[PDB]
Amino acid sequence: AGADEERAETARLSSFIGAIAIGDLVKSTLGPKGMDKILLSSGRDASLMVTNDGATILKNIGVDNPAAKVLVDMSRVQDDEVGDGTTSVTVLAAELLREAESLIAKKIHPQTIIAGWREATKAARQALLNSAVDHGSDEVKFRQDLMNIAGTTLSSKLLTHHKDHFTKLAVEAVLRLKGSGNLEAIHVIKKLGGSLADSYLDEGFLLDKKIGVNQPKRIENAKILIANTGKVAEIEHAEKEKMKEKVERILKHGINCFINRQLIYNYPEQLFGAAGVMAIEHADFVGVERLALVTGGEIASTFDHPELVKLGSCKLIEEVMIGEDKLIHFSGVALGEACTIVLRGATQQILDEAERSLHDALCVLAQTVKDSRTVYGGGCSEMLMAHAVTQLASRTPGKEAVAMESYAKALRMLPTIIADNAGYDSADLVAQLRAAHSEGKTTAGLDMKEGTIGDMSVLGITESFQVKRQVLLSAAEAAEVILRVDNIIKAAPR
Amino acid sequence: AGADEERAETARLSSFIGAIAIGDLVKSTLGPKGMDKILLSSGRDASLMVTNDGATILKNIGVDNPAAKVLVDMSRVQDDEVGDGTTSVTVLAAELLREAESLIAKKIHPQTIIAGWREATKAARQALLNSAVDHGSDEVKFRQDLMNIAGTTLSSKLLTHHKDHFTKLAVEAVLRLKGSGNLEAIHVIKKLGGSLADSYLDEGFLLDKKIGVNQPKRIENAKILIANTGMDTDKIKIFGSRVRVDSTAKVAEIEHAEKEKMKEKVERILKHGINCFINRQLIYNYPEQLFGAAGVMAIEHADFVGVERLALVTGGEIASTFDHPELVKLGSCKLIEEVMIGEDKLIHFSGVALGEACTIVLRGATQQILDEAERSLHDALCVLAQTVKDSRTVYGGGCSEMLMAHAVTQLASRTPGKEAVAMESYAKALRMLPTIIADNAGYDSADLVAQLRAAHSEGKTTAGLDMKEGTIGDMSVLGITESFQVKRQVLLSAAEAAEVILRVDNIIKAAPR
Amino acid sequence: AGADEERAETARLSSFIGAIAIGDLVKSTLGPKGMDKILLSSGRDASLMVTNDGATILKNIGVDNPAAKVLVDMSRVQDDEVGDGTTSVTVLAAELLREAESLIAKKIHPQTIIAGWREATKAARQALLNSAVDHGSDEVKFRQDLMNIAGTTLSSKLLTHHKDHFTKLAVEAVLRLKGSGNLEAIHVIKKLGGSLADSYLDEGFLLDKKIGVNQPKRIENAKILIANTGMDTDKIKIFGSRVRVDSTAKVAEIEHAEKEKMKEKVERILKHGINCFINRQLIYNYPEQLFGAAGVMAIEHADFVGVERLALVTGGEIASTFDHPELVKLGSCKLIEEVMIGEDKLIHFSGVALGEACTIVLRGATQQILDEAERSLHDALCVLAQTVKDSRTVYGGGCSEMLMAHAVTQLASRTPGKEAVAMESYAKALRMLPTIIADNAGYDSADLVAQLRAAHSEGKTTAGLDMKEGTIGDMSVLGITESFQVKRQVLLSAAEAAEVILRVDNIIKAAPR
Amino acid sequence: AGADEERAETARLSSFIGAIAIGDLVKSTLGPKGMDKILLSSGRDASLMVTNDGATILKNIGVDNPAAKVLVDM
Amino acid sequence: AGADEERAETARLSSFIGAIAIGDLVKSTLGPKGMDKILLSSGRDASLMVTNDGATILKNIGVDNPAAKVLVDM
Repeated sequence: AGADEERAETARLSSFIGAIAIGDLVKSTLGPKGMDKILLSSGRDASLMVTNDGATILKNIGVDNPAAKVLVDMSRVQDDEVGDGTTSVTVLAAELLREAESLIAKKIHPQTIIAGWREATKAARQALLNSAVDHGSDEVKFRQDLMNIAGTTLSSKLLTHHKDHFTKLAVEAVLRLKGSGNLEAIHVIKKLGGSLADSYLDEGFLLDKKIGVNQPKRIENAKILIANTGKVAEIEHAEKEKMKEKVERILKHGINCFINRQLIYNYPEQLFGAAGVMAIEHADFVGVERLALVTGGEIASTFDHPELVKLGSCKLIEEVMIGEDKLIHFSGVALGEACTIVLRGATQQILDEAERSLHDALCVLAQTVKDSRTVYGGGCSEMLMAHAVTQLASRTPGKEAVAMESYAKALRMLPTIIADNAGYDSADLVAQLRAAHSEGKTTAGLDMKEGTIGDMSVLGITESFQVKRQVLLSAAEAAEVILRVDNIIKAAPR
Repeated sequence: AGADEERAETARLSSFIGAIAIGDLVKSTLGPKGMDKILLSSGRDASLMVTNDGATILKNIGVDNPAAKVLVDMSRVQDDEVGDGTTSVTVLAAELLREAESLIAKKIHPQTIIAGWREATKAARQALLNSAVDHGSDEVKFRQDLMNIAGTTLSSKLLTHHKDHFTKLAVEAVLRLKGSGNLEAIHVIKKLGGSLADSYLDEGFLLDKKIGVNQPKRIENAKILIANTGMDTDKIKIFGSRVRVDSTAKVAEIEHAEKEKMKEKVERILKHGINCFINRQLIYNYPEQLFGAAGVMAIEHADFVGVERLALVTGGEIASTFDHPELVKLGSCKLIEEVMIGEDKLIHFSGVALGEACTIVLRGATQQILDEAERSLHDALCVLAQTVKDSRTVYGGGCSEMLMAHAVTQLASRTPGKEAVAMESYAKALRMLPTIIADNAGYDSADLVAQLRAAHSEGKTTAGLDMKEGTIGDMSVLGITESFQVKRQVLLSAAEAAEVILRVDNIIKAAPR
Repeated sequence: AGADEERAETARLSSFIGAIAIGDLVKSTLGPKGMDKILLSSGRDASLMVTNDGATILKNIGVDNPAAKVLVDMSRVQDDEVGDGTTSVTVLAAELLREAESLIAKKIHPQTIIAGWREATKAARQALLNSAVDHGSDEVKFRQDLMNIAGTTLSSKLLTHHKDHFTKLAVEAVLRLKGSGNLEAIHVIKKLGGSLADSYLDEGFLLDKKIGVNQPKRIENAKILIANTGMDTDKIKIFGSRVRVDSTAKVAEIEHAEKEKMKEKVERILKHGINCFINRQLIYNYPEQLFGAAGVMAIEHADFVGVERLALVTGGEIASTFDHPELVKLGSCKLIEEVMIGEDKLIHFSGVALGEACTIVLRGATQQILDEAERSLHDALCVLAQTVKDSRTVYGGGCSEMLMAHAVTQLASRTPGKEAVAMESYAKALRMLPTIIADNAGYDSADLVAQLRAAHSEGKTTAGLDMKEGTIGDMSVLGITESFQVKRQVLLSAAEAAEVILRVDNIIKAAPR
Repeated sequence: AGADEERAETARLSSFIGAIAIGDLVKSTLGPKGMDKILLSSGRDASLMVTNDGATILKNIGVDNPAAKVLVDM
Repeated sequence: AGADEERAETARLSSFIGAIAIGDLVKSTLGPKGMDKILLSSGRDASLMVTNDGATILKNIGVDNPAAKVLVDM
């Protein structure tokens, strides 16, 4: 069908509506008492994705007629170099649209106004390296390593009652991660729960498959094999020969485990159990890719593949009881370049937040190593910057000022949101918060447990420095695309 | 009783909409180059009324269901003791409501947020206590009679191409109006004729009526007679019925009786020397022939409002039945004549010895734009009276508003907890006025706000918004000033009811029904 | 009888909806941080009446189909024996209905639950001589006359800027009022002029009518005349007609007859020395000329209600036909004059020998809030009259409510069978009042409930809810107290009204007494 | 401050339309080859009025809501 | 079959409308302070393309009934 005629004010309006609908949903996602969102779609989606991470669910789908899919896409690039903390970039971009009504009031030309975004970009950078912060994050760091940003990032997530402990664990993972490679080979999965620790850290790669109930429970001094490839009587006999080749080569090596990214033939299965060797059927390729760098890998060919052409690391491979369920552990990698992170939880399918909380979590502290720079958490950064930015609008010659001042007041909502969900009155909170920040103590912040304000450093909360520099540059520009575009050329069968 | 149900959120919203709708119409009105709004209504008024005075049009009309009429009514009290200058008070109150949307995000206690009105008590302090206003305004005064505050009121008005001169004329009117004798008897009308002056100053009161084609053109040492009761005769309270009589002989006396009414009017009118008669209603035909021969000019259906002012003017009289002439009536005697003005014919009453009452006649092109002068003039009469004895003023063109805004921002953060949140919101309220003044001048509002703040911050209270310039300049050179009371009264009204109830800042919302 | 078919749960629902709808609107009203109210109507109401006094607005209108008007009607009965302080009785009755939802799960006999209210009679009785209160209220009094409860009634009202001063004035009025008769002859009129004091106390009665432009301005040793029959003479309900006269000559006699009515009025008016004449209805024109020369001030179409109070004031008189002068009329003599009060002119009657009847005049800033003062005075007068006779009052600010709640909690588990479930629920009802009082204050209600209970439990009766502070404080310094009978009657009344709601099949409209 | 309202650009159009309508009717009137115009309207006029002079015809009638009559009077 | 009927002067309008529709999107783009636009579409398109070049975006698509594609082609 052909239709959907919109121009000037109406076209702008479609942009306006997309921003307002998203902001309300992302609005309670910022701060300690964030709300759990669960979202499902038919087909290949699967089942359980319950999303507390605003960036993850938005990126995955593009369900309806209004245009906003592209703005959403932009947040992930931010995510790769830093992302989260709490999802605030979309909210700030959305609130900018409200002033668009005032743009018609200005009744001249919208283009003159958008130059403010460039200026906003400068505003972003002049809100970065001036108006100091923590100056910590020395490296490794026994106490400031975490119990920090993750606690605040986790704050938006309900599981904080036992999860805040989990959060502390995540920086240990980054300490090993830092070095020779980059942000690579990190795999983490939730395993519901039933322990105070709520997580065990694996010295190596995590896997979840089983050949069958029969077979040896444990393997030691394990060699790992990964394979790319999966007179009538003599034909039957020939099958025995495949069995024979597999066993003869296997015993000399001492093979303790076999993993293959595809269907496995039944005959060899009987052999592995008697030998004392555990095999994996249809293991995910991605897990293997991570594993090859870790174990020194090998060359995956035909059955010539064992012995020297393949390298097998030998610390400990076992199936262990994790709180309740069984999960396979590949561990003790000599290289140390790549590692695996394991976490658990209370279990209300809100625990699944950890599946994507973690996606934000993974990038933030890995980043922390690289930055050697961080900022105070609990919204400490936001109030300080807000006090400084209000002055800044007049500081600029013009054009820059109008957009910069509106931007400045935007920061006010974040402190409000952090304590709003906290179970305390936002109004009392916002006023008291500013007095401590304006005073000159950067350590002062939102003490959510307290219900008032306190020393953020004592609590132990800091945010990656990159989250603040990139987010500010990214937010203004992500916001600019929807306001600057009046009339999006299309055709909408739907 | 009945209809229109609103509570909490929805009710707050109705207040919200009323403030935003009024702000846009008043928005074009403020500052040295404003815009004209022209209104036409049905069933109770004659035609197109155009007002550049926000106060004048608002008092007259309650157009629709949303609430705004009560806020509007209050501005009039402001006029009686100060008023006008430029209409800025309504704008400050409206912008207060915008912050309310950000309050729902907080979702708990607007009242806790509200810490600001006590903080805004500060506005009563900071806005109109720092900066030395004005002082002397001696008396009569040669040069300082005008070319200052009246001009600013008018500059915001479009007619300034020629009306700046008109404003200058108005203080001359106030000089005669100063002293002892009350603020009364000032009459002004506009004439459809173009001239450079665009206005004429009369020595007395102007009226537009004539006896008829016959009668003397001009009278001197005139005696003025005003009667409450009409000249018409016949019915009386009891008819006496319509009679028939015993022969043609007695019907004659009835006609004769009519002659007697004619007789009384001339016989004692002559002793007085009566030169002019003014009656507010229908006039009987018989006297009309008599007046022409006598040399007396009478006015048929004279407007009552003109009459009451006229009595103050000539010392007045007691108006009753035909006994009213001679001593019971007092008549001033300089010159009464009918004089053609530009094109139309008008009758001029002048030379009143008492001097308390005077009249101003405006002249113009014949455009709707011309009707603008009527709106500006009303504004001017009120402005000058207040300026002369208030002995206090503030720098105009938004100079006052930017300064206070800088000061109020400091107040936020300085106060510790609870107190800070509303005080900043109150503070941003000053920012929209700078925007309102720039937008109507055709200059980019965004660019203007940034450059404006830097000059005010520096400390020159004189510097403000110059619309002709498109940027910022020295307000004092322009001669743009606002009276102290206009600014002072509004801040208390905004922070009056606001204080004590929900005792603090971010008001109103609905209550019962 | 029988038309509206609603049964059991649906019938209950109509009662249920009426209580919740009224509770939210009245909720703002109860504490020192209350709010004013705006109302809109069509159908002979002509203007918006601002009323935060819950009793006044509820009585005036029966807005919709669900029943509540009879429940509403009853609160006035409370009003003559006290009525105010702050509204609250309606809220408590409403709060009981919401837990009825848990009673459908219970699914038994609504009436069995009702035994709680008979139990509540015990609560009513033991809430008496349990609270611990103030004594005193001697008579007249030195410094406890006010700055107390009237101020609290006012605090819930938006007017408490200028107004709290007005309240202070009201006790002076009550001091003259004491004796046997309780509330006769008390009148209040709003003034539109501006004064910081905002009120003037008249020693007599205030009207607002004038004879005409002429007549002496001031009268001394005044004699007062009141006539039932009008000065006008002619038609009656049997018509003279519009008569027939034979030759015009005889129409003259009718004119002469008019003169005779004038003659009677002047001849005996003079002997008395008549200084003022008050007539409730239309006045005939002929006497009007007479009164001016005589030196007598008369009032045309005086309102009858004003006259009746005035009669008690003067000493009374027998009103009949023109024979009415001298002894059949009793005139009080002090001072009768028309005095301009800063703006709109009024006539002031003063110096009453009786002293029982008095008039209070209010002045203000000039707004909707000013009309509010009329609303506030009505509440102020009633409280003080009650305070002297009761000789007992209780601590305000919800101090009374928390103390009783602590005591009632013990009672529920201790009592036998059906009594236990009933008594426990009644006890929790008291808890909501602390929450409502705190919420309008500007401070957190949740925090407030816990802190409140700890101080009351301890044994300090003085301690209560402090709304401006947001925490618990000492009520006695504040000056908020409630009349002792307000609490006695509410306790007994609340239980009886709630009890009948579940029982009755349908609700609809008013008829009892 | 309201009545029949149109704002800025729409408001401009009402004045804009009145001028274009008058210009075409009057253009044929001018010079050696100008032509006579006749008007007919309902109620309170009669029937055919012909006015060569542009001023005489405009003054006589205020045909519709859009503004132009004040311009015409001058 | 038959829905929209156009002749001579209105035909000019359909042609007129195409020029105004294109001009608003293009004008923002012109000069040192221009803007970027994103188009979704469906079928034989990998993902939304965002084009600053007026020429590139117009060549790639022929969205509707009014005639403008040929003007674009040149």
